[PDB]
Amino acid sequence: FQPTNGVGYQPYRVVVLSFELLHAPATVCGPKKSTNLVKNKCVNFNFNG
Amino acid sequence: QVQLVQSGAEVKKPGASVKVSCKASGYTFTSYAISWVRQAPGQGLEWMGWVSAYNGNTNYAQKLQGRVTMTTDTSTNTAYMELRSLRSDDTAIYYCAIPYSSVTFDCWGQGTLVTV
Amino acid sequence: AYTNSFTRGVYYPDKVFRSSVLHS
Amino acid sequence: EIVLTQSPGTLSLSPGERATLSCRASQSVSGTFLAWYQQKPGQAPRLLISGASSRATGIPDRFSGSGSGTDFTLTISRLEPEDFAVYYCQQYGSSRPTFGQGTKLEI
Repeated sequence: FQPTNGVGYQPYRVVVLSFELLHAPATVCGPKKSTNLVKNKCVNFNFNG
Repeated sequence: QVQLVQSGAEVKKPGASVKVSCKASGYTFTSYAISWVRQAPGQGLEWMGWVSAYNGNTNYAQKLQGRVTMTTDTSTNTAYMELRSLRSDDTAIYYCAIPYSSVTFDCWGQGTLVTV
Repeated sequence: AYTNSFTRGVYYPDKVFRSSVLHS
Repeated sequence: EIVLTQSPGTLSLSPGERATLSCRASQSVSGTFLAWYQQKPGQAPRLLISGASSRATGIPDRFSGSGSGTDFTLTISRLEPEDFAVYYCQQYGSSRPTFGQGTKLEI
């Protein structure tokens, strides 16, 4: 790591997010407001992804 | 917890040579490269040179080239600095320094005054 | 000494519910 | 080589008021590749700001640094009695890093 060298050699911080899907009940998800559930009609639902 | 104790002050005649040591402890000596800075009394700081503690690759200053030489003892976790053919105005407080948690400036030593 | 383990050690392989079906 | 000049060698100010320091460069320096130094009398120099905007650990919020390219400025909002020391500017954008000559604050 040289700070006096060419730019393609200077250190970069990399974080890799690896996702395991279907492996267990879903627990990590974004801020989405929920609503009440309506029965006996075809509705476009989203249950834990 | 990190402490660096350098060698004592030196008084010498013009043209001679001087070597200054600095012992290191509390960190992996090989992991952080060492840096040397000179500061004459009343003047500013001037960087002296670099030597990595892993492989020993070299990058000296043009002004001081042909007179300065750093070596490190990994077993004793101690850094050295050899300087030959001194002149009068080179009388200064000599610091050893490794960057830790900072790009530069970390761990400046207690200083060694070489009087020529 | 050794014994023979008969019809043992079966567990739910995938935690997904299935019924009235044969799954490999 | 890039040379540094700080316009005020010493600033005589009563504690409580506004102080400003300058330190410019001759050839352009990346903003990230910068730091700022405070060297107490008889103690090793201490990094006040690095990255030309970001403080180090244990630095009071009264300090702050800014600037990019060649011209750089250090800000001190409130002068406390212990703050009276010497301050060094340093850039390490390319090859040899060059340090400052220092600026003293007087009561």
